[PDB]
Amino acid sequence: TREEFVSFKAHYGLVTGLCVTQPRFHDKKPDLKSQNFMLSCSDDKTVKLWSINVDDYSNKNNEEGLIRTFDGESAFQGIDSHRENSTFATGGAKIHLWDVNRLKPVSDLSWGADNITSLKFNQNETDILASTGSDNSIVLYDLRTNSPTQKIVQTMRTNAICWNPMEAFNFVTANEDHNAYYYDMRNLSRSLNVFKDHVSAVMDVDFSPTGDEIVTGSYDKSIRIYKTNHGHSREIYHTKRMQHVFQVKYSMDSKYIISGSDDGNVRLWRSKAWERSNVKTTREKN
Amino acid sequence: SKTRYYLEQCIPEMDDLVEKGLFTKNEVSLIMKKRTDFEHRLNSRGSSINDYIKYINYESNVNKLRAKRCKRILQVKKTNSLSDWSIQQRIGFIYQRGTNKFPQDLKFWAMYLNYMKARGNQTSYKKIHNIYNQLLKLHPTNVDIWISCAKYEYEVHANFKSCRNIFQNGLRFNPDVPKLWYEYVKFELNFITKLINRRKVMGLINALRGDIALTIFDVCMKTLGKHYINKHKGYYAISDSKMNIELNKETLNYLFSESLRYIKLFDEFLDLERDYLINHVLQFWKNDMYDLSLRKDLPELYLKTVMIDITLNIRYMPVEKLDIDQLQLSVKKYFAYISKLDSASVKSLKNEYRSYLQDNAEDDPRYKILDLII
Amino acid sequence: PIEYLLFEEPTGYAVFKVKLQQDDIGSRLKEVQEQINDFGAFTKLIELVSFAPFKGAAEALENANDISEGLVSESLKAILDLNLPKASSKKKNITLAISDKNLGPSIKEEFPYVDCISNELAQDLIRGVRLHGEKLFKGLQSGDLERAQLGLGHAYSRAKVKFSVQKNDNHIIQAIALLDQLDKDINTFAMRVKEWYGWHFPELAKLVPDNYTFAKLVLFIKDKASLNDDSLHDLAAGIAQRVIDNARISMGQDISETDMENVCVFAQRVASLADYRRQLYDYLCEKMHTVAPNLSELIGEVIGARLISHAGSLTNLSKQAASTVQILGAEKKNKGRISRYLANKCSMASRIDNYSEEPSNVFGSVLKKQVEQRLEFY
Amino acid sequence: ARIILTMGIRSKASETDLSEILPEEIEERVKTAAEVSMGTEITQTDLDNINALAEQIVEFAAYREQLSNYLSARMKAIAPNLTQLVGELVGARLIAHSGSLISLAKSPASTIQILGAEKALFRALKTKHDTPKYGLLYHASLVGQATGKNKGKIARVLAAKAAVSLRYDALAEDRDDSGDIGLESRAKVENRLSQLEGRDLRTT
Amino acid sequence: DDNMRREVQRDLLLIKHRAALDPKRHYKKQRWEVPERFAIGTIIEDKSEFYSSRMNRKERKSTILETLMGDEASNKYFKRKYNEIQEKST
Amino acid sequence: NPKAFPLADAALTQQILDVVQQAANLRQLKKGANEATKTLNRGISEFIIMAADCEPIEILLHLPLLCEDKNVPYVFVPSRVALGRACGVSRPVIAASITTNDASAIKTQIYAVKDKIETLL
Amino acid sequence: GGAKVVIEPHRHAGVYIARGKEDLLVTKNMAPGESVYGEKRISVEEPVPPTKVEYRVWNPFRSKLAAGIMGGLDELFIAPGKKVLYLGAASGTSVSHVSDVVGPEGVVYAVEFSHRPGRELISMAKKRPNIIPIIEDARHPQKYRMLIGMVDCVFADVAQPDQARIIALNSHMFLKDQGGVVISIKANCIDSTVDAETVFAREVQKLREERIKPLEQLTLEPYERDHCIVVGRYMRSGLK
RNA sequence: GGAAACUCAAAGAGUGCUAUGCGGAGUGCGC
Repeated sequence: TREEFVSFKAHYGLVTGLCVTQPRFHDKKPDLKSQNFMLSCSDDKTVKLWSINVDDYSNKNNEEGLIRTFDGESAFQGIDSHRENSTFATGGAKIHLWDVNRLKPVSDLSWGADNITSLKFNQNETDILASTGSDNSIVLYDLRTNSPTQKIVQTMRTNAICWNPMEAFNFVTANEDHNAYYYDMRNLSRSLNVFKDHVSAVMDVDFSPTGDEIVTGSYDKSIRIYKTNHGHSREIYHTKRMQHVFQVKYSMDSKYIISGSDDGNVRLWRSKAWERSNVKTTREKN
Repeated sequence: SKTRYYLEQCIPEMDDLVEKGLFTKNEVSLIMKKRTDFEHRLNSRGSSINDYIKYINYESNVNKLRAKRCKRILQVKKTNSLSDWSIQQRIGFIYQRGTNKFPQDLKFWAMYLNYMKARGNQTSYKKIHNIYNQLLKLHPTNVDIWISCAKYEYEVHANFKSCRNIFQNGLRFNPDVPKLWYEYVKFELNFITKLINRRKVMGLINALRGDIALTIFDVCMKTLGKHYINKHKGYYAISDSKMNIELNKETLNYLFSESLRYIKLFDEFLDLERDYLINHVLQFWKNDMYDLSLRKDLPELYLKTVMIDITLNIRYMPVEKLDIDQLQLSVKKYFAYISKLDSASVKSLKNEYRSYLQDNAEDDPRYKILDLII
Repeated sequence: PIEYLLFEEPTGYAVFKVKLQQDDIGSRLKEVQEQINDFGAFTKLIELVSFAPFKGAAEALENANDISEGLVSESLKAILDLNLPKASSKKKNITLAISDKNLGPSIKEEFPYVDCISNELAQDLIRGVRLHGEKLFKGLQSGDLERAQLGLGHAYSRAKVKFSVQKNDNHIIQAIALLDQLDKDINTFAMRVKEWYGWHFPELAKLVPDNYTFAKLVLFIKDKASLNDDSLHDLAAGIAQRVIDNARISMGQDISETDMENVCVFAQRVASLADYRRQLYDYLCEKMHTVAPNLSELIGEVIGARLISHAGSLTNLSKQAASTVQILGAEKKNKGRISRYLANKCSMASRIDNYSEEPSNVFGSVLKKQVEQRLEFY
Repeated sequence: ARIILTMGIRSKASETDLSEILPEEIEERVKTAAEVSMGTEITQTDLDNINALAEQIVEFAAYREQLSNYLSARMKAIAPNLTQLVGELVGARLIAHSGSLISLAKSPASTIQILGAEKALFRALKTKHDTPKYGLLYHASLVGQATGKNKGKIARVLAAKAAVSLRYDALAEDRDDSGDIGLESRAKVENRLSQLEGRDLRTT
Repeated sequence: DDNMRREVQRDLLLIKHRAALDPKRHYKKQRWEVPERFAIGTIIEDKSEFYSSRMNRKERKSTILETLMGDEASNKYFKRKYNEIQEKST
Repeated sequence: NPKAFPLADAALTQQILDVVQQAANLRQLKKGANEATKTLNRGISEFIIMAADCEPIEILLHLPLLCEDKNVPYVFVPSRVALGRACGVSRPVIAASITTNDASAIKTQIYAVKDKIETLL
Repeated sequence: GGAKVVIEPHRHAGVYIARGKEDLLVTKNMAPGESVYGEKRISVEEPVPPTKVEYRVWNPFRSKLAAGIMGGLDELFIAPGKKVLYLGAASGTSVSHVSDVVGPEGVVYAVEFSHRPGRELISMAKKRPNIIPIIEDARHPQKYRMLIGMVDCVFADVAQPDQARIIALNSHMFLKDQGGVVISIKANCIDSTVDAETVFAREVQKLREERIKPLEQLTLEPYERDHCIVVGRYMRSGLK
């Protein structure tokens, strides 16, 4: 319908990270179908795990916001969640791993004294994750050994990681030199593709869920969508009202591109910009 | 045009069927001509089931000619080519297309079913169960669907568990038709005599009486009365004296006519306690539903109930010497009923007279008892 | 993930499988909201897989009541557990698309292996299948939907409002508008019997003037051959004896006896019509004693039926004010103010025996005593 | 009236009818309309009252049919050549507009051509316009069988032969009650009609 | 058509000329050419409507032209205005 | 829900009776059942008041079927003699109706009473 | 009350003008030989054996649709082919005229919540075939979804201050696409505090946020104070 | 010069129309 379920004034300062969760408490069947949980870490040294009374099912007929709060001694910058066992991870002045059952960081994880600008879990081999620090550095962590496991330093600062849903050991870094880098994981010395055609800092990126077409949104007022095995722009989307587009993500059916800008608005786009989204008779399909 | 897709789907079987020497191209082009016309008439607009029927008939006939020239020219039963399964699998494909396009007519549904039964040597009840399932879902109300399904999977598979399941399902979907209740009781006594004589076979070579039929008869009478009284008085329950009483006695009339049908084709079963179950039927018919059929109104039904109560013990044959031994209960019942009824005394007397006239040196004491009854 | 939907129709329930899923993000687009108006591209979404009609119209009204109160009925239970596949433990919970969040939890309780969806997408393809309707079934039904919901609508309205079956002036208005007309035409036909039998008895018409006794004795004496008795003639009735003498002294008469039998059948036809009258009149005397007993006791059955006919209906007569109970002919200065008194008394009586659901007579009696004590000034 | 006289309450309609009253494809309409019927219910008292009116309508219809047979037999007794020629209903309507049989016997055949279209004739005189050509006589079978304006022509010749036969059996004193010259004039107008339906003004 | 147009050929022209039929109305301006499909017809009265706007039995003139001929005060207005028009036009 | 359903409690009864009294003194009130239904189908009726102890009750119960058709609010009060004293007249009235008038001095009190009785129903 | 008046077809099909000295507005009756409401009927005679057919006078002081008609609407959606969902059908005041301007072929699903006007409505409804009486509350169209199918115009004479939610829910459930919407708005029953066209602006904006595009409005001022007839169409796809 | 059709030709709009995708088994796994 293109409107919100609910909205909240979450934190005092900026919100710097938020994800969604299917939590598991040890004292509840967590009903992940009548209500829906997100969470967010922010600038005011707090992480908040939040409920949403969603209306998609009709199994029932109330506990709207802020089911619990986590408190950290320094600020926070990034969030993502291990997509099993309700363990999520935050980038702040140091990267902390914690689950939703205890109000303390279950692990410190950093290399040394450098903040963690973003991070992202994996979609498969979910125990592994990556992060990007303001040392212009990519650091991979493995939570089985509960340890960081390799770091590379690049020239300019990596804005945002996103893993591959299909390849599962390839990710994409978007950094501030004006190109995104399709890295491997097992051989981190050759960034096995470079998607080049931008003019300013590339703010985030994610894959299509079909795993072969990625989308970068950059600090110039334009997003663009890349094929995986080319390295140049398949297509450029821009409009006059969008400006300094910061967070672009790919909807879970590989059809729409959600672009949240800096002027406030969040927009929908098609991925294949010429196709249309109705069912087609087989002569049209052919 | 998907007709081109079907028409060049059918090319490789005729390719192999020509390159082995049973047809020539000068006539496989003719059958391709007629197949082209049939496919066009089929998936054109405004088509019909008769077009599907003629396509099925033509493909079965060219299948039979294929087998005929196979055993004539090649002198074998089959040539293990692609064709031998292909022609009947596309017959089944035509059947599937016709059921999807026209799920109305049970004639085409039924001959799909009959062809799959006759192929049932090779093919599967895994395939049969699916088409019975979707036919059952498209027609829940039609009772012959459930009856033919039960007849098939009890008179080939004999799976009494599934037959009980689908009869309970059919009565769940419509507990209104008398025929489904009737044939549920028919299957019940069928397998009850089957396993009585099965344990008789076990007893030869080496509890479960009609209480099930009693229970389903009782719920049959209750549900049938509820559904007749709801079939009448369509939208609004009419509230007066005489129309309310007439509707209750009309329901009782139709219900007890149905229990009379239950009795009169219940006595076909001889391998069970037929008299005890007919006694249970009359005992359930004794106490009434807001009408009191015996002493109050429906006196003709009370008279037929009394005559059935006498004849349920008087069920005998021409060789009636054991009836001459055990007709004391008959004379006692006729006396105790003539001592109750007023003009049904005359009716029951004439009825027992005609029944004894149907019953009639061994004729000599029988003539004595005949003068006693007269 | 919308695998099945349940559509509730006047003739019975239908359950559709969903072949292709509609698009979820672009659901407010023109090219998606037009494919639920194109039928040949709506059938690429939705396949009919079951349709159980209601057995009787009483069960149709019962299912309409149970859906309107959001309950599950037994035919609905039957079609749901026939069509919906049983799932495993919690993986792949099967999914209906129903039309209301109140029918949601009830079938969730009846089927814990079934999940119910009623969002914009569910209501979208629900209204698609409602729009196309009977074209989906391709004749697989016994019923036409507009006339079926006509009957179901009047039934559901009547059962919701508890509209009475006896409290009904529609008998009485056409009953009185029937009997005045047939009084007129039996007068016509008796005059025609009179002028026809004047060719056989030109003298009897002045001696026996009454219509019913006239026709009943015309059925008695066919030809002028009475000649002997007075007993049966007085039983049809001295005047008998004068008619007997004038049958042989009048003689200003033809015979036409070979086809006077049509006059014999015609006079008894007038007899049967005039005897259907007074038993219709007895019927509506009882019907005004049962429907509007205060009106029948205050003003009488004839003026009561004329009043509710001349007003149009009983409720219209009641909701009429006391001054607009003016009429012509009925309500039999010193007559004017007592006519006004009787007028607003009978309007009040009409209000009583209309809006009372099962009226009594005692208030009609006290109104009668009031108006007679009022006119007793004279 | 017969279907209410058989039926009574629409509740009974699912189990009692017979298709001599009406064709069989309408009986299923009657039973389906009985179960989807939006009507109320009534009692046995008003049911038998309208049942009595139903049989009243049936009896009056049967009386009307026997009166028509009565009229046929009696006009065949009165003016047998006339009803041999024209028809009993139209002959009775002509005598009804006439008065007595001799009172239209003393009439020109022009009047018997126009003895029904009175105000149309007189208004088509009044305004200087064109007269009608049928009168009441249009409902006779012969002028029905004629097609065109030759039906007006046969209306004229049937008026003439009707005047002949009419005053024959009016002022006869011993005629045979058989319609002999009425039948003769019928054959005359019939062969007249065929030999003017042979005519067609369009060429061949 | 032109078979009853003789009977109704006046009244549609005066309904076109309603603007001056009575000097107390001033119907709003429209031309109202004679339409292709129309039908005459009379009001019938509500049975509760009585003493108020029902016209009597011998008062029911069977044409609108005859009903307009009825009241001689209206015809008097017609007479005086046509007379002043005639003397001012001669 | 017996027959005269929207029956006012004590405080609302008293404020509608005092607005009845000042309406009657302002000559904005028409009293009695048939004058009430006459002004109801004239169309000038702001809300109507009916005394639900009348002899019997149907003589005014004809009025809901007109008033809820024509969308005016209707209240019952518990006493005819209370309504008569509040109308300022010697005999017990049972029905009363406030004629609509924009030249009234009681217009805001009328509207407050109307809002309270419409929330009552 | 006995004079003779000519008939003429209006712009909208189904409704007729009766031009006499004064000129009425009228409709062709479904049930001849009767007057339901208390209106005057004009009876004409069609000349085959001759028929006698009657026409009920539509009172614009008693039905807001007839107020809007002779106040002048550019188009309705009550055509003599269509089907009409009458929200808030009180009585046989206006629903009879909407019924017989629809005609013998199409249905008017009239709804109503109150019980006394409901029972006289069904007693009206037995005498003409094409209307369907509903005795449900209009706030829950789910509890009468069983029995109305895909109506192609809605009329709304409901007078309670959640009109926008009423018409939104009913039009989403039953009104077909590109279908008609006709609203009668009563400012004193929506809210008496603020003025009439302010609440008209509020309700027009609530319509076009419920994607009923409003084409036309009318104040109907010489007949009733402070109502507005808003005609719009359900766009549902491409509001722009 | 105006008017009949199954006279034909050419465009347009509306209503429809579905417009419409090795095998029996047996043998161990797949909850």
